[PDB]
Amino acid sequence: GTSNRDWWPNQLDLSILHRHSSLSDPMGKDFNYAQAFEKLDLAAVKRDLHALMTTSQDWWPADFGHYGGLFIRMAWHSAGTYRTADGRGGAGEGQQRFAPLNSWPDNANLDKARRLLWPIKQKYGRAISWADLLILTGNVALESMGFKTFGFAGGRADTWEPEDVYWGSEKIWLELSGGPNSRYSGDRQLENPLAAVQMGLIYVNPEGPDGNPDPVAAARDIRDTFARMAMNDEETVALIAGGHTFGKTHGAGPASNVGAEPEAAGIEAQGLGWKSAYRTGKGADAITSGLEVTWTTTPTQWSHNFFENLFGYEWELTKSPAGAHQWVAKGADAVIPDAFDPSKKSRPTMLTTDLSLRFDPAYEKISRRFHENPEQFADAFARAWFKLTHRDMGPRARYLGPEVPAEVLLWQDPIPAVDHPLIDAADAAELKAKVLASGLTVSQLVSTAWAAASTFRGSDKRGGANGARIRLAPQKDWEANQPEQLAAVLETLEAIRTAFNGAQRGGKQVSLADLIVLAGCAGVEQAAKNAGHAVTVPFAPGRADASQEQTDVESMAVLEPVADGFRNYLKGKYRVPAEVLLVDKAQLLTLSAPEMTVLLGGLRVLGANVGQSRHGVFTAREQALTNDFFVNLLDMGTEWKPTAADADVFEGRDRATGELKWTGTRVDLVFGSHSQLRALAEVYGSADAQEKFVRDFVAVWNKVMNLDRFDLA
Amino acid sequence: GTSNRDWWPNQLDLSILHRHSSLSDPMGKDFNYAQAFEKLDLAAVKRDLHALMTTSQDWWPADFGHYGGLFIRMAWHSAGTYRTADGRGGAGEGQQRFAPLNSWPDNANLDKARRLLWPIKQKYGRAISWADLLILTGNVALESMGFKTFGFAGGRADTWEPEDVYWGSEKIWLELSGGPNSRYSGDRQLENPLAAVQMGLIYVNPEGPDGNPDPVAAARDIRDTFARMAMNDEETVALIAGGHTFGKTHGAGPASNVGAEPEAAGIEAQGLGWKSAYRTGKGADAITSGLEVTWTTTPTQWSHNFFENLFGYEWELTKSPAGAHQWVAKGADAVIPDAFDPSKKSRPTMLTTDLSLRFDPAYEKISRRFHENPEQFADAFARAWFKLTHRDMGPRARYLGPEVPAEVLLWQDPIPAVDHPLIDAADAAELKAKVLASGLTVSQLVSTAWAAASTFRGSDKRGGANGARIRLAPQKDWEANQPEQLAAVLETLEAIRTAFNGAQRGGKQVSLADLIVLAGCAGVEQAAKNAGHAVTVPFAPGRADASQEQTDVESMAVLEPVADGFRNYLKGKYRVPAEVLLVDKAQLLTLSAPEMTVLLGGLRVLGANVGQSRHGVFTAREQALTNDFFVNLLDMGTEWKPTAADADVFEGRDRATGELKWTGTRVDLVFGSHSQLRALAEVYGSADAQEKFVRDFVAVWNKVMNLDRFDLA
Ligand code: HEM
Ligand code: HEM
Ligand code: NA
Ligand code: NA
Repeated sequence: GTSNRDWWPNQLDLSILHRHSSLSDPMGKDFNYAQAFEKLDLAAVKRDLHALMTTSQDWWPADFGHYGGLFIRMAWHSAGTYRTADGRGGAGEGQQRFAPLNSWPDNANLDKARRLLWPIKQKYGRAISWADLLILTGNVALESMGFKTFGFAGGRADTWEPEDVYWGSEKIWLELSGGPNSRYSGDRQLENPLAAVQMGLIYVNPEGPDGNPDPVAAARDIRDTFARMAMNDEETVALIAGGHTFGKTHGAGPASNVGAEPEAAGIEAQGLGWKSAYRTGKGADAITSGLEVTWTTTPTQWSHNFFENLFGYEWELTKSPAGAHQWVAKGADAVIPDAFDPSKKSRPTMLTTDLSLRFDPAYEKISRRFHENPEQFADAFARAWFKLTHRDMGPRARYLGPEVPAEVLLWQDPIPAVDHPLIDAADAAELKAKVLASGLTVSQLVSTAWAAASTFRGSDKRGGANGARIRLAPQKDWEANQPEQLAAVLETLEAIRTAFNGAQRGGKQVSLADLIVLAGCAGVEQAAKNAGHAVTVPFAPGRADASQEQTDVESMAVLEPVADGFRNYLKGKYRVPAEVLLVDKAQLLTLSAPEMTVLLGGLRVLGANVGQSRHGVFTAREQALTNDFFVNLLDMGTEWKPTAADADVFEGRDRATGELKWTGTRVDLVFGSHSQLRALAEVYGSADAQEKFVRDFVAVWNKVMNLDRFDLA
Repeated sequence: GTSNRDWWPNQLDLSILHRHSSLSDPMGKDFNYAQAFEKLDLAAVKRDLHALMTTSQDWWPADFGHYGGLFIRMAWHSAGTYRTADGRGGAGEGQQRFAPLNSWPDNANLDKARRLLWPIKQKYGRAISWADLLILTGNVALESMGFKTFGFAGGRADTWEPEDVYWGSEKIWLELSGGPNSRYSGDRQLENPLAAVQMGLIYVNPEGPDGNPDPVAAARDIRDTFARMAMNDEETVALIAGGHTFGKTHGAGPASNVGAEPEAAGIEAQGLGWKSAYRTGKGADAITSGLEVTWTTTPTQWSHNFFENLFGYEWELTKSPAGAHQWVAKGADAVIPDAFDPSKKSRPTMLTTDLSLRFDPAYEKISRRFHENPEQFADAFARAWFKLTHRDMGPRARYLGPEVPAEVLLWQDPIPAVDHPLIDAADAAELKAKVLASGLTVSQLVSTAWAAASTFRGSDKRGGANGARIRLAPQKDWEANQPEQLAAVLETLEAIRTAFNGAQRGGKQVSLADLIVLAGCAGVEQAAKNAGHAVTVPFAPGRADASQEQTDVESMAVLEPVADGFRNYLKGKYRVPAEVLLVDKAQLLTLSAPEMTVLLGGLRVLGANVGQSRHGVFTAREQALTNDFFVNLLDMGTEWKPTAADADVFEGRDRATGELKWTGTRVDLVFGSHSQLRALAEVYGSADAQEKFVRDFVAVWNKVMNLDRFDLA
């Protein structure tokens, strides 16, 4: 059936903002997964998982009698989709079980891994999510094989449909670079926000870049994609060499034997795929990647044999039984055990990308250090595996259960504990009055709190106003944050703060994080007053102030808004139209279309635009909270045309007189163009809507202010 | 951005069932449009709309100084998308304002018509929906031009996104038939459920079939598409001649002048389209369809001049200024006024399709009657216009406001008023106990009530258990309803009914509609009992029993379930896969994916299958309400293969022994295959799920039982 997408493939898609409704969710609207999990007997789950490790099923027999390797790969692929650019992907939503990730080529036969866990999932039911279970199974596999983990946190709630993520534009699985939808240009520059070299791969190609088996050039791709997953060189070497301490690859025959991936398979395959016509199709005969490598002499036990082999042999380029490039140790004895035949052994083998750890000069130094100092290796890999599998979980307040590590890590963007009484309602009213008496404007107050709060993204739950990181590097210098104006607001709030705190008894004090947000509430209340309305804006104290030392400047860089339609800001030219960038930002903020609508209409009349631009300021009473934006946008007495100078700025003129009334951007005008957005603007631009507009605005404002407040969850 | 639909274009689409969530609705969750509308000053709206008719706006000047014809066309197109095969389309949701209908070529310049309404929509806000307003505006246009309408009901609540409708498979607007995606086959047989000849047309081509200007052959396409919109020959002639009493068509120059439709237009167009480069692009120079016909000597006043002209002249083929085929009376004087120049007149003209009303033999008899007796014409047209514009509104209980016609029309599937006291909670318990003591089985009870209630479709709100039409023709003979079995159940319930009613004092009695539902509730309660659980199934009395005289048998035919996955029933072979037909039935029932899941898994183990098929009956305790369907479907100990005899029936065998355990259809096994549905099945198949399964079953059961109960709204 022909769809709207077919007729108008370039129209904006809003259904990303209405994903994950109560309609698709089988659990009741008050189901709280954290509460369910906190009562789970996690020790009992771990016992079952230990028992599963050596309980081989005949439809997918365990290599070496132990599913540990398979489960470690499973959990690493669960986490391995993460991109620091947008926070999307990662293990935190258990998206490995839905399309498209369940059917990516690099996830081949992880459908079998997930099926092996159904009896445990079924036993514990709602008290352990798939998302948590995948990770927990990875940890138990490590532990079962003699590797002490750093810890584990539960709390990843299950999801019920695919996440809308941009995974690239290629229309061919695994397409090599330089095609019509190439993700590479220039000197092998991978397009943001992508973090994989080919469509359907986790990070890199194990044969080498575009299949060329050059470990030096493969190292460049490893370093770039791991960095785009938040990992440095030390973590990268620890993760790859730690993971390939275990298990094996699967390439026993030609890949042509493997049939349809799970989304393409017949109904009778009951959710599984990649059924293989090669011999038994499984076990000794398994084909997954097409490579046939077993790294160590004890593939079901933690050892130091990875780096012994990597350094201890010279390597020769060979081909697996499926035809894939791989390496074999020159002159070695047959020391590597077979997965199924006790009487067979083979020579040590490596992937191209394992050799990168020796032949890239920076990796080589780290690899050598880990070879000479195996305790450092073990500790780095323990830390890196915890980071891998928790990087998208957000603040530590979300972490549940008895195995959470007490050590606070830099990457968690930590927020100090609050150890003093919080301001009360009377103190808040006092501080708001101070703020409004300082001479700070509506615009200033609203802009600052928006700047502080709107860094949040729900994809990985980073950002938000807690921590008062707007006063630190790098946020204080972001162009969207108007650094000179920002500094003058923070100076004035800091003096208010110091005066208030210096007057208190007991240990009562307000943080700057809380004051920034309360000040913005005061600005919204003053704006309402300016429009003739009595409005109280909710405020929840309890934020604390992070230090510079608790704020990794390079990791914060990915939170910078280079496009923020809510401040009519675009830092440069993008190929994606500005209204598409708006919808993307609304999605990261967790807003619906109605919420995005109301929020933007309000912010325009409150003076939140960067640079005091007039674009979209469709009111004669700036800094008053009204629905003027909508009423004026929708006035058919105004005719709109793109300007001569810039086709993304428009002038609105009186259709009768030709007089200039307004200017606007695409972000502004899209609310008068797009037929779903226009229908929302009409609600808010009606004669009976001023109250509804104010109430709805205050609600979304408060929502944004509280995005990161998982301490109150 | 490559999507899942790109990689797997034939996978089942569930997002149809999660449309219209609370996420996308700008109105609060307690907004009740009926309550809003009941306090609208309807008379005031109609005054504003009357004034509008003659208040020309320079961006779309009114023909003849009067927008009445434009508004008539607007409201006819709003209603004219309706199809009786599925109930989809129609004016009841205001979908003309969304894609794709806002941009259909037959909807050209209706965007201007909707924009002329915004000031009124704005004035009255949420108290009149767009959906009601479009229709009301057509009524006021009629009335302002001297035509007495039959009535008007409000209550069509607005929607906030496009409806998912199959409008055809063609990939080119207006594609002539016989293409690669032809909607015709055989001897010009149009595919169900479509009701238009070309993609983007309301019903037929005004030039004739695929542009052949033969009025005789055009009449066959009129008859077929009107019939697919539930109109007979009398109603069709009345509607066409009545609508073409007014206004004109627009074809002043070549169609190449006309630019992008609204969804393709630039952002500066602010939701309008079809901008024309022909001269002024509007008014005297307007181009819409490309035809240039003005039917009567008084295009702004009700008259009988359509038929005077049609019969009074002999007609000759000519071409409009855009090159379209049309007809002119060459022997006539210049008697037809120009729309903008008071000094110009022209000859009478007609469309091909207008001439069908004289040259088709069955039409000609009716047109002749209406010519000779224009009072009969006026009355047929008023009745047909009311039917046209209310056909999708559902039961009369939904009709709001002061202009509802008191006459009860057979097409409305009327339900008699209830004039007696209703049974109370103790009476319901007594009746449940009597039903269960009769010997009627859980399976009988469940199946009967499912059969009675599951005719409902939310597309046009027809069907459901109110009326007890399951005892009447044609429902009592539908093969899905198991007519011999059903008759035995209805006999037993009827005797229970007569006994209970004969024992009452003071007028209290129960309807058979209510008893059929209540007996079903007893069956569900007994099934829960059989599983070891005491539950009470909610029941709301107040249904009444319709007679055979109040039931149009021919109109009921479209409600026959020919595919009902909930009873594992397919009346024949279809090219559409059975699981697709399940999701389509779930959508018509207003079910979300979780509701569909729970409901189907319960009905399987209750014995609701047609013919007591064992397909999907994955339980050893049939007639007990358990989660067995899910537990057994998901058991990896069972392996599934298509049968040799039928590739859509599957055998489930023990993986170890080969012992035959179960059989299923695609409808059953989709729940173990599809990655979203299987995630749902897992919830209800988990060890902690027995309570949740029974509670969710009872809720969805009760939902289905109450679908048509707009008397309790
Ligand atoms: C440069 C990055 C990486 C590359 C290119 C890569 C490549 C692969 C390939 C091709 C396989 C074989 C799949 C099969 O045929 O069954 C595999 C297996 C595996 N990888 Fe990696 N790997 C990477 C990083 C990781 C990381 C970070 C971890 C975990 C910390 C990991 C742990 C595993 C383990 C445990 C297996 C064995 C699976 C089994 O025993 O069934 N690898 N790797
Ligand atoms: C066989 C069915 C019909 C055909 C093929 C048809 C065709 C058309 C065409 C091609 C136009 C010209 C559009 C334009 O160029 O502006 C139009 C105009 C119109 N039609 Fe129909 N029509 C049909 C049935 C109806 C019915 C059922 C009604 C209402 C009861 C209706 C009422 C009107 C009115 C009022 C106009 C004039 C619009 C104006 O004044 O701007 N028609 N018709
Ligand atoms: Na994420
Ligand atoms: Na409908």
